[PDB]
Amino acid sequence: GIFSIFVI
Amino acid sequence: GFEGGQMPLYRRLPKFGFTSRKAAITAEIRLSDLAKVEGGVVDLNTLKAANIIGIQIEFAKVILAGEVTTPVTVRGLRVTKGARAAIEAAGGKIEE
Amino acid sequence: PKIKTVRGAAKRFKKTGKGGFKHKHANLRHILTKKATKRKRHLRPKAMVSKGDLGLVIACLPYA
Amino acid sequence: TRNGRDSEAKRLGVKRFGGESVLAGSIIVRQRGTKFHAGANVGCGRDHTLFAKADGKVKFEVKGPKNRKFISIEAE
Amino acid sequence: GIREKIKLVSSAGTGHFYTTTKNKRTKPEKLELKKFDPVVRQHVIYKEAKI
RNA sequence: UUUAAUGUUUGAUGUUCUAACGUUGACCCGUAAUCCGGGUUGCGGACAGUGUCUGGUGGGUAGUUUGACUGGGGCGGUCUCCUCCUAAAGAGUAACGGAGGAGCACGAAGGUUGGCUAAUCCUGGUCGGACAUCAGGAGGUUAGUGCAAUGGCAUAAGCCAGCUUGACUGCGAGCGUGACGGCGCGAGCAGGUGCGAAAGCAGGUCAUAGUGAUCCGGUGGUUCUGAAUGGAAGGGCCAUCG
RNA sequence: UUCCUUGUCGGGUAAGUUCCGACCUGCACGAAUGGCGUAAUGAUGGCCAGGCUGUCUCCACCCGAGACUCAGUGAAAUUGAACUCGCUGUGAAGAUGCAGUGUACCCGCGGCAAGACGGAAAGACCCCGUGAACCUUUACUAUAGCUUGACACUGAACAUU
RNA sequence: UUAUUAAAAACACAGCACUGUGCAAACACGAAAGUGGACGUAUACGGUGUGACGCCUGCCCGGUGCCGGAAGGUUAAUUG
RNA sequence: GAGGACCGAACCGACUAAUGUUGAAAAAUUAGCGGAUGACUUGUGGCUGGGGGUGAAAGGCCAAUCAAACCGGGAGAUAG
RNA sequence: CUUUUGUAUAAUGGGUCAGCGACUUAUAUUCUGUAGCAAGGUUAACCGAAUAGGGGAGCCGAAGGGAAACCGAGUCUUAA
Ligand SMILES: CC[C@H]1OC(=O)[C@H](C)[C@@H](O[C@@H]2C[C@@](C)(OC)[C@@H](O)[C@H](C)O2)[C@H](C)[C@@H](O[C@@H]2O[C@H](C)C[C@H](N(C)C)[C@H]2O)[C@@](C)(O)C[C@@H](C)C(=O)[C@H](C)[C@@H](O)[C@@]1(C)O
Ligand SMILES: [Mg+2]
Ligand SMILES: [Mg+2]
Ligand SMILES: [Mg+2]
Ligand SMILES: [Mg+2]
Ligand SMILES: [Mg+2]
Ligand SMILES: [Mg+2]
Ligand SMILES: [Mg+2]
Ligand SMILES: [Mg+2]
Ligand SMILES: [Mg+2]
Ligand SMILES: [Mg+2]
Ligand SMILES: [Mg+2]
Ligand SMILES: [Mg+2]
Ligand SMILES: [Mg+2]
Ligand SMILES: [Mg+2]
Ligand SMILES: [Mg+2]
Ligand SMILES: [Mg+2]
Ligand SMILES: [Mg+2]
Ligand SMILES: [Mg+2]
Ligand SMILES: [Mg+2]
Ligand SMILES: [Mg+2]
Ligand SMILES: [Mg+2]
Ligand SMILES: [Mg+2]
Ligand SMILES: [Mg+2]
Ligand SMILES: [Mg+2]
Ligand SMILES: [Mg+2]
Ligand SMILES: [Mg+2]
Ligand SMILES: [Mg+2]
Ligand SMILES: [Mg+2]
Ligand SMILES: [Mg+2]
Ligand SMILES: [Mg+2]
Ligand SMILES: [Mg+2]
Ligand SMILES: [Mg+2]
Ligand SMILES: [Mg+2]
Ligand SMILES: [Mg+2]
Ligand SMILES: [Mg+2]
Ligand SMILES: [Mg+2]
Ligand SMILES: [Mg+2]
Ligand SMILES: [Mg+2]
Ligand SMILES: [Mg+2]
Ligand SMILES: [Mg+2]
Ligand SMILES: [Mg+2]
Ligand SMILES: [Mg+2]
Ligand SMILES: [Mg+2]
Ligand SMILES: [Mg+2]
Ligand SMILES: [Mg+2]
Ligand SMILES: [Mg+2]
Ligand SMILES: [Mg+2]
Ligand SMILES: [Mg+2]
Ligand SMILES: [Mg+2]
Ligand SMILES: [Mg+2]
Ligand SMILES: [Mg+2]
Ligand SMILES: [Mg+2]
Ligand SMILES: [Mg+2]
Ligand SMILES: [Mg+2]
Ligand SMILES: [Mg+2]
Ligand SMILES: [Mg+2]
Ligand SMILES: [Mg+2]
Ligand SMILES: [Mg+2]
Ligand SMILES: [Mg+2]
Ligand SMILES: [Mg+2]
Ligand SMILES: [Mg+2]
Repeated sequence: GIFSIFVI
Repeated sequence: GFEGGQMPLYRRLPKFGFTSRKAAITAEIRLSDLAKVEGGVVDLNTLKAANIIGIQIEFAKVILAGEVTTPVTVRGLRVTKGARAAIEAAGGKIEE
Repeated sequence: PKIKTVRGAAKRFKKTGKGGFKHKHANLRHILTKKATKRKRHLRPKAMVSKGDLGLVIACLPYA
Repeated sequence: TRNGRDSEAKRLGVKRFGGESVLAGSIIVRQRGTKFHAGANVGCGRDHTLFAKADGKVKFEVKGPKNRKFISIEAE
Repeated sequence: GIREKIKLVSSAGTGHFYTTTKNKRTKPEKLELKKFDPVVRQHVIYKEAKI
């Protein structure tokens, strides 16, 4: 999973 | 010796002294050892042959510890002041 | 194997007749000029190791 | 932001109270000035510490024309 | 800061010395005191030298 | 001190030379071969190049470091020591709680003997005035203390002068304060001193800040050790410096 | 590229924080890590109009493949155990399970997703570790390479100082 | 061009410029022998930057780099 | 009868939307889309190797693995 | 169950059953218990028809003080 796409 | 990162006790404190090489080749004899030789004469080689001192020992001293009952001649050893009196009180004699 | 002596502790402690250890006092190496003479005089003889630190010395000296 | 400093506590005060039996050389009071003064058999150190010079009991008293507090030692 | 260490050498034969500090600038003359020499056990004049 | 001189050691730069060495110039042979080797010639030539030592440059490459506290972390502050409050009338007692200082000075600003007494104000008085020096009176420490704050100080610890080096060496009953390392107070002894007629007082300074363990070394001294023996080097011990 | 800012004025619209033209107060453009123009090109960014339409007002009906039922074969993620309602309060601070109280006959089938802080992957953000990797530099220390001289392979003669 | 979330304004490009390089070339891969550059020879070859074309490209050499200079100051191995 | 010319099949690509997302498929189908005589495209063999390659440059690609491939050893690394 | 100041917690972990799965071993050192011997105690390698017997090389203990030379029931400090 490419978790860094989640906008923080 | 680890104390949490504080300088430990064997390293905050200074070193002192030196080791003498002459102290390792010197022994002390008690009055109880003078009756454990054979012959009645006590020099360095009779004390070595009775397994009283070691083989590398080159100097010895008779000190006032225990008691001696027999006449004993001492040859080539050092004697303390009280042990000279105690060897002579038992009929012995001390020569260097 | 044998236990190895902490060799730097064997250069700073000597065992006495009843099993305690003696050591040389600190604070007597340099800036001696600014110190008082009574203070430097009392630092000259050897002292004994306190009770709380004795076990740490015993850990360093298994063959003493 | 500007403060934050303090010194270490000096453990001053009275070490031996009235009626306590002390040995010669015992420290009775630590003080800054002479809040207490030296009486009979009581010395005064260089930082005004009052100590015993004999064995006996500590005695406190107010003496003199200025009503000052004195510390003495009465031999037992 | 400004105050420089010196030492006072015994004028007897001994090597014994005391150490002290001295302001070099306001007092340029050499310090000289009679102090106890512990080797000969007398009071001898002592004189200033370098540390 | 200079010059010039004969015999004489090099050191350098320059100019020639060939015989080391180069030749990715030509020709021949091995040889059916633009490798290579030998040979014959030209060009260079003690240069260039390589080895050991050495100075520079060297993120081209490599191994690593780049603190903590913190009303999240960062940015900002702070980090040891001294005094006062918080601190609840013994000691101790936290906060990025409220407020200020230190990292010295002084052979006199230390010891002793003798002596002495302050601020401020009014009043009279040459320049002199709101404030100098002088006389008197009020007053009672509201002054002073080498530098912060507190506690002290008249028997003065404040001010003045004569003489001086105790701002001594070896020790120290007994106490205080620290987890420790350590730090502090101390009468009294031994030796030798200063002041005073004498009793006495003196081991720095009114007290409390003015500081840094160990290692590694440096410098003097010593009745210690000295790897066959006599020395020496090095080590130790004492004093002291970074 | 402009923070203040939707700067101000004109155009286009019934109405324009975008667009186009212009001004100059350029927080903080600018000349080959180019300045300013530019026909032609672009599955390039923005804006306007005509055609056209189910994008929409506002959806209706139809045709097919599933979903549904009958027969055959037959998975999966998950899962402490379950006799597994609501509301107000309490409570490791957002309750199916606790307190009070109200409602509730037993068991399926087709649907929908409000909750089970649903499932999935030991949070990528953030902090910590005296953790890692790789990258930078006038951080520290080294070093390859490049460069300096000395001696060696390296000799003959003659000048000047 | 980011095989598998980015096709672009990013990359390349013809053109321009500066810089090095005289041939056993500079440079690169190789402890080295060699090889590519090149069976090329400055109208050529490597590196750097900009980016068809048009009008153009102003001032600064104080700092860092680079090119040149050698009087002087300082300075290693070596000698002693 | 020129062209990194034009429209457009094969051939090579991958811009948009729907779908699928325990897929028909560990990157695809459908309908539209770009190039299509060239810096094209493709079969067969060969060469370049891990701090190394190759890169019209995305830290891309090197067997569904890449800011340092995979396999075996050091090795039971070390883990406050 | 774990972790915490604190868990019904909507914090962690476990679908269930069976089997396997985590404080060992060597050598040194100190304290304790027990046994042998006692101002003494005990051997290593090795030899040995071999758990016997020999082997006392060594180790610890009965004496400390000092940096040390050295002195010694004392010794060091100091001129004392
Ligand atoms: C197709 C099939 C795949 O599913 C997806 O790709 C979907 C479409 C992702 O998209 C999403 C889409 C996008 C918008 O998220 C919706 C983005 O936020 C994330 C990163 O990827 C999901 C859902 C992500 O979820 C979210 O990941 C976040 C880190 C936290 C978030 N939640 C815990 C808070 C969580 O739900 C997270 C990484 O992919 C899922 C991890 C566990 C996977 O590996 C998933 C299951 C894959 O295996 C799956 C089979 O391949
Ligand atoms: Mg010393
Ligand atoms: Mg070299
Ligand atoms: Mg690096
Ligand atoms: Mg921190
Ligand atoms: Mg903050
Ligand atoms: Mg402290
Ligand atoms: Mg109190
Ligand atoms: Mg004074
Ligand atoms: Mg003071
Ligand atoms: Mg010798
Ligand atoms: Mg308008
Ligand atoms: Mg405009
Ligand atoms: Mg610009
Ligand atoms: Mg320009
Ligand atoms: Mg320019
Ligand atoms: Mg242009
Ligand atoms: Mg356009
Ligand atoms: Mg419109
Ligand atoms: Mg069905
Ligand atoms: Mg069925
Ligand atoms: Mg409810
Ligand atoms: Mg509720
Ligand atoms: Mg229940
Ligand atoms: Mg209920
Ligand atoms: Mg649904
Ligand atoms: Mg539940
Ligand atoms: Mg969830
Ligand atoms: Mg939900
Ligand atoms: Mg986690
Ligand atoms: Mg560096
Ligand atoms: Mg992609
Ligand atoms: Mg492609
Ligand atoms: Mg896309
Ligand atoms: Mg795409
Ligand atoms: Mg495109
Ligand atoms: Mg180039
Ligand atoms: Mg460009
Ligand atoms: Mg130059
Ligand atoms: Mg074409
Ligand atoms: Mg076409
Ligand atoms: Mg497509
Ligand atoms: Mg298609
Ligand atoms: Mg097409
Ligand atoms: Mg990048
Ligand atoms: Mg690469
Ligand atoms: Mg791949
Ligand atoms: Mg690596
Ligand atoms: Mg492991
Ligand atoms: Mg290992
Ligand atoms: Mg658990
Ligand atoms: Mg646990
Ligand atoms: Mg928790
Ligand atoms: Mg607990
Ligand atoms: Mg908690
Ligand atoms: Mg509970
Ligand atoms: Mg639970
Ligand atoms: Mg959770
Ligand atoms: Mg679970
Ligand atoms: Mg189970
Ligand atoms: Mg036996
Ligand atoms: Mg004694």
